[PDB]
Amino acid sequence: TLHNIITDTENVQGSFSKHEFQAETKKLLDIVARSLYSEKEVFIRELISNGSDALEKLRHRMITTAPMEIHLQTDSVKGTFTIQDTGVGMNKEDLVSNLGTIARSGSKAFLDSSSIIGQFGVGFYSAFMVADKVEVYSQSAEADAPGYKWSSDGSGVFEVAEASGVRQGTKIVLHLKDDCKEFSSEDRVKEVVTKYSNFVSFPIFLNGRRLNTLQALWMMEPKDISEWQHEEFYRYVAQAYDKPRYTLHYRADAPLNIRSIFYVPEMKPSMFDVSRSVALYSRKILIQDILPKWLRFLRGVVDSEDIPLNLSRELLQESALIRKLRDVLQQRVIRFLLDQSKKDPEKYARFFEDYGLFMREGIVTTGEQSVKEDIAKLLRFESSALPAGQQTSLMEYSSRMKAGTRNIYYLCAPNRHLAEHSPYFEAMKQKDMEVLFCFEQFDELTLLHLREFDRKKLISAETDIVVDHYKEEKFQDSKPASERLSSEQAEDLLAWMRNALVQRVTNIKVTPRLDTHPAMITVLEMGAARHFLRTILQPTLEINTGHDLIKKLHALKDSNPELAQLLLEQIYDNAMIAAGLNEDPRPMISRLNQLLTRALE
Amino acid sequence: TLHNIITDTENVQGSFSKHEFQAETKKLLDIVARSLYSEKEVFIRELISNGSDALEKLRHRMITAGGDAPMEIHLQTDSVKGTFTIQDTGVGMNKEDLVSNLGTIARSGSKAFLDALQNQAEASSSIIGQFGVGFYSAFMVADKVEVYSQSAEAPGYKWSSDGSGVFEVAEASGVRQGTKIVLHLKDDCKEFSSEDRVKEVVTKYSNFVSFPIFLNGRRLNTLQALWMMEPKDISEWQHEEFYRYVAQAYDKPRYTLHYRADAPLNIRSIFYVPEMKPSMFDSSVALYSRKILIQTKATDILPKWLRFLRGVVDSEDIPLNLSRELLQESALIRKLRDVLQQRVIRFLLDQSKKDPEKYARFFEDYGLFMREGIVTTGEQSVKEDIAKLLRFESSALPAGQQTSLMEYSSRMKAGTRNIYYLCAPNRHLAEHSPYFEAMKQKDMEVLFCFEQFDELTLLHLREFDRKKLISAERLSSEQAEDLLAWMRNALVQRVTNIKVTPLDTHPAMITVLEMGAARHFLRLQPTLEINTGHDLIKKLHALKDSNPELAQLLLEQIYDNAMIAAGLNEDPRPMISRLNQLLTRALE
Ligand SMILES: Nc1ncnc2c1ncn2[C@@H]1O[C@H](COP(=O)(O)OP(=O)(O)O)[C@@H](O)[C@H]1O
Ligand SMILES: Nc1ncnc2c1ncn2[C@@H]1O[C@H](COP(=O)(O)OP(=O)(O)O)[C@@H](O)[C@H]1O
Repeated sequence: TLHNIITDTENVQGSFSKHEFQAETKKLLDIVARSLYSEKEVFIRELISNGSDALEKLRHRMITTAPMEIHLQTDSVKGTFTIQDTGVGMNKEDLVSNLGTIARSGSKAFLDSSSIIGQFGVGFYSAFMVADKVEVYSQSAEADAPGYKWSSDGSGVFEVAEASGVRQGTKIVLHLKDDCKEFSSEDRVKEVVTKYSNFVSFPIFLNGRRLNTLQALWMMEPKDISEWQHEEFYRYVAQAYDKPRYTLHYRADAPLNIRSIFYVPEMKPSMFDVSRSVALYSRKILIQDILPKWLRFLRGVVDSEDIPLNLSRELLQESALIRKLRDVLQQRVIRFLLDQSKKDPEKYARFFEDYGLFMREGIVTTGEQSVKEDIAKLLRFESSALPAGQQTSLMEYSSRMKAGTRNIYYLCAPNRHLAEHSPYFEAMKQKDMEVLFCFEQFDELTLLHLREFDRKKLISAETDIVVDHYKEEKFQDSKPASERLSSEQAEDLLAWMRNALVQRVTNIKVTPRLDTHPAMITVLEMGAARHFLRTILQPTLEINTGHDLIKKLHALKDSNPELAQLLLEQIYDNAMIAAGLNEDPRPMISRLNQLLTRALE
Repeated sequence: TLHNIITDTENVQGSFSKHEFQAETKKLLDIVARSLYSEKEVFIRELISNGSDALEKLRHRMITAGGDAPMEIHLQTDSVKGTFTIQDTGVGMNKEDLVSNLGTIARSGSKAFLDALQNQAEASSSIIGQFGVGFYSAFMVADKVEVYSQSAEAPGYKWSSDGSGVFEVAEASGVRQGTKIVLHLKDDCKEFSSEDRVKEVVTKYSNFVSFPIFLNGRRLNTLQALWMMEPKDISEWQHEEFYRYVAQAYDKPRYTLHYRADAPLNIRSIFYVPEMKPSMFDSSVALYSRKILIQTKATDILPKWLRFLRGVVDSEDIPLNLSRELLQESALIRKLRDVLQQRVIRFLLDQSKKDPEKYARFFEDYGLFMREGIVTTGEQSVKEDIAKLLRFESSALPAGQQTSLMEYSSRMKAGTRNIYYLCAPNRHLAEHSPYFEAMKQKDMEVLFCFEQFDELTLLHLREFDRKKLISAERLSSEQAEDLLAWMRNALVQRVTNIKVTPLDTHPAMITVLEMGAARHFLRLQPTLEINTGHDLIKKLHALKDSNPELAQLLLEQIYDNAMIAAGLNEDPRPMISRLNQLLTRALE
């Protein structure tokens, strides 16, 4: 039933020769020269980092004064790019060993702490991506020491000749290939520097003008950072013009090394961009997610020494590692935002109004219940048990629940007045249960997807009203029996209503649970029905036979049957609208206007 | 104010010593084994590609040599010994080729094979190898690697290594024709001795390899690379299944474009538009090369506004990064993106002609991508290309039915200059804008733009057909004034202007002077026009002194009813309790 050819059959005959791996060096030069990096411009990053390492080796050994800097020059007329550092330089033996041997890194034999970038022994060859000729002039300290010129066309061979007039350090001239002349442009070179080499530890000069390198804030001690320094750094990393309303400066060492800053912009998010975020670093140079999708409103920077880098310094090398980093950051950001709620609830209300949509998206799109509930801790509602305007949370609702209660009741309505006076809340007031009031458009969807919180099932007031019909409906009316239609009158009214609304409602019943309102529409899965109307069901019309409008309808059906029918139709429509289950309300206006005149004689 | 230290001061004195570039072979094995790829699992992709190439070389030998011999790649896991084994029945390797091909970094037997083929030999486009390093990915995951190989000529051989500097070679019996590679997995890579883990990697990268792949005796890669076949020989059901696979979807493609071409690059591609519609509560076009996955999410081959497309792009000659997971920057790849943009745009315009019904549903669903594209590009010729897909409503024909900018440019007074538009919430608010009647005197036809972001789409557009887009932004004589003057006093906050106009069935309506101030009343300056013949307004005139409580309930309702008729209030829940009062008081 199976097809296999792999069998343990092989056996060694006789002896074995030992061999050493070799290398096809001409082809290796070519691989590094056109196949290693996806973007040609990174030769600038590679040569600058070598210059920084040379300056580090000099700074380290001179403890044990001279200037320590990196100079760039563009000559568009001669088509050349030049970088010179004032670092340790190289002697002749160093030039042929380090530049001559691919994968040889002097900067790795240097130990035996943390400023060095070099390791792979290949970065220098990236110049041959953009140059058909490379000259190096280098001068060691002290040491012997003559000056040397190293020269190569990049494919095969190089030459080393003694030289005079070589300044302490190293100068590299690239005679640019004809299709790489952009790198003889000052603006072009400047933009590559600030992209990749913007936090280098030594001054960089481009054509005699010093460049505005920055401090790597994320690596520094958090209360050595003023608010003003965060405003400026935020504007740089977010390329923004405003300022951050929150700043989270997050360092960790276990389980992962993490050095990170996150900002929430003062600006409200663009709605065009929400439907249309953080830079990743190591050793202060860039890597080409890190955050769950719902936290993409965050700006800032993340740096982690546990992210291994591929040879090219643009791929990150362990995806499960990245899910772990993502999950650590997500929990830390949730903890931060909860803390902001405690510190300053009014400012958090503003933040929740501007960014809450991201919390809702996060809850709806996660599959992990514990993650859903963690994000849900950020949500804010009002409550029937609190004064109007006062914001509360799911956890505060949980803590007020009596020892016996098993469910969290909520009511979705456009504003505080409507929830407080909803027919659905009037029905719930008969019970002894707090009711969360939720005013935002996608609140109900969110709670439906959340489903439970702290092992307590979420139940909307509308749903709960229907489930009571199938329990011991032990509810008493708000007006005494004198003030309601008699049973004979109700049943006569209901039989008339069923005939007049025959192809619209599944059933029509009297309810003891309304006071202000004449009627309500009920649907077991009310929240799902509201959402499904996102461009016919089994709705029940429940009537308050103590309401003056219902009592009048019962009279109109015999005193003016046609006026009663227009009125019945409008009561149904009003209840549908109150239920949030109404289609386009415009065609109702004619009947209402026709009803209004007829009612007003 | 300058400070530059770069000066022409060096002069060569002495002679040249000429040297050859070399390589530090041990550290290079470490790099090419561990620091190349973004995932350890790629070693399976690499060894399967090598096996495929071995099989392709054997098939090519048999055109002239005509040997036989099943052509298969077999994988075997062993979770007790912690090993992963791959065996192919291809050309194998004699002792010379083992030492040369395995023993030398960057040495590629398959590249030399390719370089010696006739131009149009079928194997020229199927051989994956190139860089000479892929095999070393085994040492990412393996403490020890053993290769048993038998060539198709004349003795079997065993190549062995721990990855550090050196390897051994010995004669071996009894090796089957071809090559068997045994990986002794590192402890922290034991997962690749799990059958289910290996299956995941095979399907991820190697699902379309041209030769049957078996795992522990059972066949895997059952999918065929539709994008390589003749567009005619593919039926609609095959596209539906391939779409569902490649997009990880459960619906159907509403549109299918199967595009093949040969310059600027060899391209074999299928693009699909889903039938279902995106929501904020939530793949991409994959890039392939020679039937191997390069990127599940192809980055730079399509403009970002075409990211709603799903499907596959395969190129035999696209310049690949050493990792085989990225493209090198390339004028050819920039030119391909421009080519694909034009091709897709043309396919969509054709669909609009073949089926305006279908295309209208499509624009409703995906027009945000067309608008985003016109906004975010910086080339005017492209903006007018994407704009050919835009649809709007127009004054010149009724609701629901749509027209293109080319259709508008068609019907214009002989020698008309500008294209005229008005971005508004809806048709009713547009037909009553103080700025619409003015242009109903000049250039009669004006485009009505109800959609979100229509405004900045046309502003960022700025010029289509080299023509400029530009916006623009009964009852007695005076017993009506008695009622009209009484009205502002009871609505001092909301409306400001309350006129009187001839409406028929409606007592009042709402009009707005600027759709900019009305479009974000919906996230106000309303005018309340009134017909004095309506029986609710002659009624309102009466009760204001009769039943003044009833007369304001009636007033709020006429206002709210008018706001609903104008689409400025679409959720009337706040009125309902009051309306119920009005109704209860009107009925006595
Ligand atoms: N500007 C420089 N000044 C001094 N030494 C340098 C310079 N650039 C390169 N080197 C030496 O040459 C070596 C080879 O560099 P490279 O091939 O780029 O690999 P890596 O940067 O990983 O060391 C470096 O390790 C360093 O020892
Ligand atoms: N399974 C195999 N059967 C026969 N030859 C192989 C096999 N695997 C590798 N080779 C040979 O060894 C060479 C080196 O393989 P590799 O280092 O992966 O580089 P590439 O595939 O880019 O050539 C290949 O070109 C091919 O000649």
